[PDB]
Amino acid sequence: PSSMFFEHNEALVPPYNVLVDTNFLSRTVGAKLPLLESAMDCLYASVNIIITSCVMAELEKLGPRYRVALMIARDERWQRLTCDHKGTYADDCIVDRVQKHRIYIVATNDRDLKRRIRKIPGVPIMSVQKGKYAIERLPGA
Amino acid sequence: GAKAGKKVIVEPHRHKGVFVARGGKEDLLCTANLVPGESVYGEKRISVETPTKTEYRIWNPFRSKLAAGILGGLETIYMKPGSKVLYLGAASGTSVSHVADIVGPTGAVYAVEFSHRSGRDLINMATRRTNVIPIVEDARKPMAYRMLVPMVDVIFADVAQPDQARIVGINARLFLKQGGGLLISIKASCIDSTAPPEQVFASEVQKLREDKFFPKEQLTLEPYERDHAMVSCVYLQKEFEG
Amino acid sequence: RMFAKPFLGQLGNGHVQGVYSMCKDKNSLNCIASGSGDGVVKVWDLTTRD
Amino acid sequence: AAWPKAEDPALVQELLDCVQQASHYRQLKKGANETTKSVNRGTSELVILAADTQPLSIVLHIPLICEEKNVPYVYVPSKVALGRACGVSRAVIAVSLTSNEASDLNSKIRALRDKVERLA
Amino acid sequence: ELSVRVPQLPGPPDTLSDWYNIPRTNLTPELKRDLQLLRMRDVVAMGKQFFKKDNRKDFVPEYCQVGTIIAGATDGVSGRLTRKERKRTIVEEVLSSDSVSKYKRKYHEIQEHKKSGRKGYYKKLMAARKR
Amino acid sequence: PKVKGRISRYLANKCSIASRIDNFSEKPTRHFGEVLRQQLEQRLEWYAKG
Amino acid sequence: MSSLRHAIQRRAHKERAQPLERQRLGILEKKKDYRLRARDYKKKQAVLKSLRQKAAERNEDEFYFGMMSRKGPGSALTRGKGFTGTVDGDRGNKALSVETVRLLKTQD
Amino acid sequence: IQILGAEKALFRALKTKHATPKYGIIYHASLVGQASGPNKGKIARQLAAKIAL
Amino acid sequence: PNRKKEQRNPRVKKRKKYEEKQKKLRSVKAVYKGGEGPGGYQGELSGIKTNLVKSVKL
Amino acid sequence: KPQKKETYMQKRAVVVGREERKLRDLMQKLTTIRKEKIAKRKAKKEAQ
Ligand SMILES: [Zn+2]
Repeated sequence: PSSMFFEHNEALVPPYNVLVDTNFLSRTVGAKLPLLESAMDCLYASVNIIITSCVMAELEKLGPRYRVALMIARDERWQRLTCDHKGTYADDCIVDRVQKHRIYIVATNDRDLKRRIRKIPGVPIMSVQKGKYAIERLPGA
Repeated sequence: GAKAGKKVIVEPHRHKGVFVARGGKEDLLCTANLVPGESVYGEKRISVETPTKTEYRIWNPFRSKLAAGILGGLETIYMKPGSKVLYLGAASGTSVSHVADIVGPTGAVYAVEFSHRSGRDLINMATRRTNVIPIVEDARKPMAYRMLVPMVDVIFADVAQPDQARIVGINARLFLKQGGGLLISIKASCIDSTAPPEQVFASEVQKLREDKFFPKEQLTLEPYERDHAMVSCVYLQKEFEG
Repeated sequence: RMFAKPFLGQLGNGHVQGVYSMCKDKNSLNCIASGSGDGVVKVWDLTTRD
Repeated sequence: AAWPKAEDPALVQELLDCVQQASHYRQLKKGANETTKSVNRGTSELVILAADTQPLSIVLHIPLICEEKNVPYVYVPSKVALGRACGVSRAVIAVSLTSNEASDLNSKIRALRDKVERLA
Repeated sequence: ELSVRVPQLPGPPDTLSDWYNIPRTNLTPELKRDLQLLRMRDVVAMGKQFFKKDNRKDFVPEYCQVGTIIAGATDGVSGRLTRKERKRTIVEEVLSSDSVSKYKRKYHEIQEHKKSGRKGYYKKLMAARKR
Repeated sequence: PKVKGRISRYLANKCSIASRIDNFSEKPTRHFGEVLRQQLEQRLEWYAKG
Repeated sequence: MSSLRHAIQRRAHKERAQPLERQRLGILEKKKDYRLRARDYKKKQAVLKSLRQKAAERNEDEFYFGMMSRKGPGSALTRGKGFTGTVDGDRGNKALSVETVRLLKTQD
Repeated sequence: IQILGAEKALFRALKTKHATPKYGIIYHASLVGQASGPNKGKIARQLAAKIAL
Repeated sequence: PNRKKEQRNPRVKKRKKYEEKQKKLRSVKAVYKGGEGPGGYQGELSGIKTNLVKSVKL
Repeated sequence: KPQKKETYMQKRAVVVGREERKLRDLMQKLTTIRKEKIAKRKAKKEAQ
């Protein structure tokens, strides 16, 4: 892709587009951390934070015990990429979108998705670490 | 380089209607000329002595974004010979002459331009070629040429306006068949002069999916034009034709 | 019983909290409004549900 | 005939300051023929034409290739001020200031062409 | 107004209708040499310009037509071959070009390397043993 | 020599000027070409000064 | 390891040559040349052993149809002096009818 | 007189041992125009001989 | 053990390594490298392959 | 077996002129250099 110098993604500039995974969202509202504010404190930069219909569908498929996380997810000031695919499998949706464009920072916490996107080059991973967020492979932070 | 007088041979390219002319020390791209013997903008043309009236015109990729995309390796271009093509941003009709030659005598090419002097050049080109019809009107207001343009199968877009996605949105909402192919040429420096190019292309593709297409391909035609991208999508379907 | 597929769509991104009231325009055909629980009301047109 | 005429309030002066900056940075081309050749080669990032030239057909032919190749072109109404801004000690009527891969002049160009695309 | 008809009832297509009727290849041996040259043009420009390695099983296409560049109206003093260089075949142009001595030199180097020790060397050793 | 190349480049410049004037006028005039031909004759006298 | 030796440890050992009083007999065969010879001779012996197995396990009553459309190896007795065990292969030339020879001779 | 006009093809075919052309301008003569194929060739020979006479 | 002058001057090493890693970049993707030359269009100077698509499939 | 008597086709074969012998020699040289080049390229790629 354009703006890619040997697994250094020159395309990501503040404002950072950060994709959310269901696991990262549930665990951050559990660890009582403001999502945009803590992400901005972790990256020192302006972020727009996006959530897909697949992630929203998995939070809704989970029962009413996650009503608080569903409300925080549907906080209005965040963009929503609607998806054009069938299975509503959020891991494959995120990996397909990232392989297509490769600008976002994936924010996830489960080791399977973490390895699956460490395989592809040039995508930073944000993960919760019980005090704050921690960004993995971003060269500028 | 490809000096005038060198002998080349002409093979058909994978797309229906474009030929690749290979020979000697340079291989180039060409389309079948509709009116023989008369160049449009001073381009080199190839003559073939069939065992006269048949000649090809050399397509300058640095000057035409469509030729740049086809050398960049588009999967398809949707414009078979005989398929109506609405061309938005038909400034002076160079690439429009090439597209009219690709479409051929049985189809049509609807060249929509806006500037009047480029319009004069386009009028000359359309007097020469009988399958292109010219329309001098602002592409943002398709209610002007809704009386002229019928249901085309391909929409080319070569406008660099900040309202590019909305322009192609209304023009496709009014003049594009079910499952209608389109190509758009996106210039990052004009879409968002502050932003990086990959993010600009992602934003424009998302705006098109809001405007009801479905993107099937996107390439960065890098060795011919800096910070460009050609995005191929289909209108309101997943396959192209039906 | 094979072709019973009744679910069509979801009107945009929905609300933050729950949908507790809604009403249609008995004069029109594609005008609907829904008032949520946090105190936001939204007016949707049914032709474009984005 | 010069419908993208730049207005008085300080847009003309931002244009002239940017032209002088580009002349110092050597990222600038002066003269009608050199503007024509730079636009044909496609290096032109922006182009400014005088509006008070002896007959306007010259800086009328430049917008033809300018519109054919889609570059932002403006008219400034003072060729002597254009020459004094380019630093020529002679009157220019056509200036094409080009693009490099790295400067801050490129950022000034981006802001300026955003303004003139709003003008058009 | 209405005449008797004439009954004219007594594989691969001749003309590609979808590409404006390009004729089938009349495989003259000059055309075969030209197609060998076009598959071989990584060697013709010796080292100075490389090409994308397009190598199929058959190097003849199914549809071709030999042509000539006519003219560029913008370039006509150096972008135009003289009359004494307008050759009929591409391989005639290549032989009339330069570096044919370079081809011959490289060919002699490869010939020496391949006749390195094959049989003349062994005949030499056998004579030096028998003497 | 060099005078032929000099006057040829000069004549090409004046020719392009005449072309753009006579094309981009609506109904063109003659005195601009008369002034240009006068400049050509004065350059002819200038090269005669040699 | 590999960083636990000096460059003088890494220094290559030179290969001696044939003595000059014996250079006429050819090159001095060292280990690499010997391996070349062993591979070549073992390969040829392998193929010859497989052919011997085949000639031993030949059924004497086989019948293909190349036996109807070829000219078998025969024996030394039948083939005469020019007898190699191989079957003669078709050079492609053939017998030409009189009409075609008339046409070719008219052109000549 | 049969192969007047077809000299290029004639001499190329003779120097390459190809088959010589059958006729020349006698083709665009009228009387051979009624035939087709081999009868056209035979009329070409006979018309050449009678034209010489 | 013996080293190079490129290793003896730490700026030159990061000049020679960068220029070499810039050269590898042109061998995988493509760089713009100026538009059409001043001579005009002399054909797509290195080959045109028909059966190759290079678009990012969305 | 290599034939020894000259066939009638070999006798009636035409002699070939200077331009065609030049082109044949050129094709021989170009084909040989192509073969050695493609062999070296395949060997290096096998090593990688
Ligand atoms: Zn999805």
